[PDB]
Amino acid sequence: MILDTDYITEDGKPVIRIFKKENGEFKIEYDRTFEPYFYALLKDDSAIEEVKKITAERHGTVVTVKRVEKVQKKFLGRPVEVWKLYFTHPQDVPAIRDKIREHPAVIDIYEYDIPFAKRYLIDKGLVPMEGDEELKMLAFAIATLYHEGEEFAEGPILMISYADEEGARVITWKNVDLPYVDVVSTEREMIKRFLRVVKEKDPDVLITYNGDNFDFAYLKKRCEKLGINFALGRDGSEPKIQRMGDRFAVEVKGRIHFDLYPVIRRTINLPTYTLEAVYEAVFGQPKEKVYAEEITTAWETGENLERVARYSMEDAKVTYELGKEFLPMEAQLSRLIGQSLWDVSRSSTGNLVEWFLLRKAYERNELAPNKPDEKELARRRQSYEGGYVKEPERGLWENIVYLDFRSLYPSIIITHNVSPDTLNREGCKEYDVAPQVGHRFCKDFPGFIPSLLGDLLEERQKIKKKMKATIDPIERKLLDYRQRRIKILANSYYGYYGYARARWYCKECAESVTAWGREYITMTIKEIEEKYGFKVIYSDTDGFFATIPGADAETVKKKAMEFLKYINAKLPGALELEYEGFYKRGFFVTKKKYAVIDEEGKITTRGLEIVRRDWSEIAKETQARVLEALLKDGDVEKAVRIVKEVTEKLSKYEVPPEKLVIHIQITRDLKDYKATGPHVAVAKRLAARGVKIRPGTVISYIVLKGSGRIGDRAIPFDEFDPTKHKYDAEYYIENQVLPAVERILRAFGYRKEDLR
DNA sequence: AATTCGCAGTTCGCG
DNA sequence: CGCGAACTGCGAA
Repeated sequence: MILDTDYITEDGKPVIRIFKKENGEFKIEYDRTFEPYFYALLKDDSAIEEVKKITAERHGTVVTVKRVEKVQKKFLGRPVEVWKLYFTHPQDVPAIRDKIREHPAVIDIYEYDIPFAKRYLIDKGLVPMEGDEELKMLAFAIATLYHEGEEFAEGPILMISYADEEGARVITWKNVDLPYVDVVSTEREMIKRFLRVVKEKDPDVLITYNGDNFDFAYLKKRCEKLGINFALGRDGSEPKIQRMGDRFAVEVKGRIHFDLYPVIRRTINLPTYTLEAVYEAVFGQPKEKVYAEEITTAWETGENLERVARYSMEDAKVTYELGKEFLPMEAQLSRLIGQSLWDVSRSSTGNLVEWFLLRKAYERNELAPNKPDEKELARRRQSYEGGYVKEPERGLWENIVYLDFRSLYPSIIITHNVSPDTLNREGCKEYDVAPQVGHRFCKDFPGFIPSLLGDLLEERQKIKKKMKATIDPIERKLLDYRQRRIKILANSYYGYYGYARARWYCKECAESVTAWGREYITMTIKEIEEKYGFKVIYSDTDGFFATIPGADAETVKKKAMEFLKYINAKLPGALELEYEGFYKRGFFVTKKKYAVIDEEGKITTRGLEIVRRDWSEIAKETQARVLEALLKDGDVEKAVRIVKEVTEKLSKYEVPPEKLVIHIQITRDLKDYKATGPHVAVAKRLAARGVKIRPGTVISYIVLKGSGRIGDRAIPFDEFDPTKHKYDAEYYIENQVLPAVERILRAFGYRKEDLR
């Protein structure tokens, strides 16, 4: 099993290192033969003698062009001829590529920005994370001494905790009477002891929660003060810290540093992303939080260090438990994309698709398009029409069926061969013509993207068949993860087409896809209304809710089945309308906001305040309780009673403040805000006392009595003291509870004042 | 750093 | 000095 690749430099030449885990044993394969290269396209071949002579400087060392070779590849499915330019060292290409491009005889250059080690995985057909290998895993966490107004890592680490399959332990340098605490005398001995534990356990994976941006940097700065060689790497090296523009990321060579924080943030939508919140969300059991002020107080008073140790022990143990949950999923993604678990677990959607496409393009001798420069990026910010959204017939409905397309956008890409290499390609026998926008797509041969999509959707079906017949539960679960990653990959091509930073950007493909989608969905609505008597209540992009007014449940279901038989004999290719479910009642609030209840009693809510992080729990919990009264019992008087009780509970100050918190994410540097909302105003108070407010930070505030602007009265919930602070019951009634229930109960005759 | 389509709370500036 | 626009955030698909 391949884990990662990198390269070192020996006597001026690059040496690829392949980190493997084969049959329980860690190994390093070296490859000294791979040469870095990019491609150039010339106005004329004789200019190759001119370009061969171009040189550059790499702080001191003079960079030349090692060797050139003419090659023939396809660019967008068309044959082209370029010059492959080899170099002795990978760091030669950034120092020289701009000089070769700026030549008047060089038209452009291609594949000039592929990192050497990832280039190696692609060119050599290697795939990380394949085969029967258990990785040994170890999670860890630190606890520090914090005082407000000090630099980063001015204060010592107090505890390093770790957990794996054999338990959890805490290393600390005061006496704590707990069986899982090991005591040493100094912070230096504690860090050294933790070095030894990692070197002794020799894990394949190190799991942190936000180690990319706190734990490793803290350890780095302490190890510098204390004079410690921080040698975590299997090759004896120190953690390698790398800037990914805004934040940081940390490699441990020979190991996989699995940081849960970017993984969880990309995988699940939660109101906050504290370790305690993530654990309760994934596992359903509470984790108590101990705050920095308590940790410092306990350390300097020496009182209640047991509580700090237990908190530290639990940090590692839930971090390990979350590692076990999410690592296999990310391993399959790494195996699917063809890049390291380290890389993919920190990659956006667009980067993931692109690395997939670069490997597939290599295997088909397709020269890759370039990322856009500034001129081209500007040109690319024209938008296009999206999915169809019917304005709903607002209110309460009985006996609803939801009908929709099985994978509308990938079905359109497959069926109509929507690809930039088929777009308006002249001289074919057969084309499909996108409605409204007019783009022609050749059908004589499968496009690059359509072919990959077809392969993907077919592999997913073989896996599902293989899961149902396989007898090995670990194989079945890995298979499950792989077909899930494939579904997500396949559903990413559409958005990638319209992504201006994409190498394979194609506004025409993307707007063709949505145009075909609007055609298919609206023709279907028209047919079910005019030929089958249905009333279509609401519809968004690829599906719609419908009923027969005044028909019983079993009529609606059967007439829907018949319509499906009718419409699917008219839908071309892979387009298929499916019976997704029957809902006994549904309430449609606005476009993109509704709730339905199925015959079993389960309620599904979309877009409503219930699903949002920036609404208080008391609002959400109250709206949810209203929706049960209506959907489940059809009981409007109960719904009104529920809201009357809640506004009174707030008015007499008996709602717990924990249900009053509002969560809003900071989305940028704070000086780039043109207008200061309440959450920006709280984040400015906090940042003015040394707390870091990078983008992605979730402000958790509560609104206090007094008045003026909401921002003048907002404080972090951590700062809320129920003996010097009174929350604004009028704000939570007039601006939170009633605004979420009013748009629903307006359908029965109630106004906000009948609800107080 | 996937897309467009959409709702709504806060704040501020203007007749 | 109420109101609309602007900014802002987070949803659906």
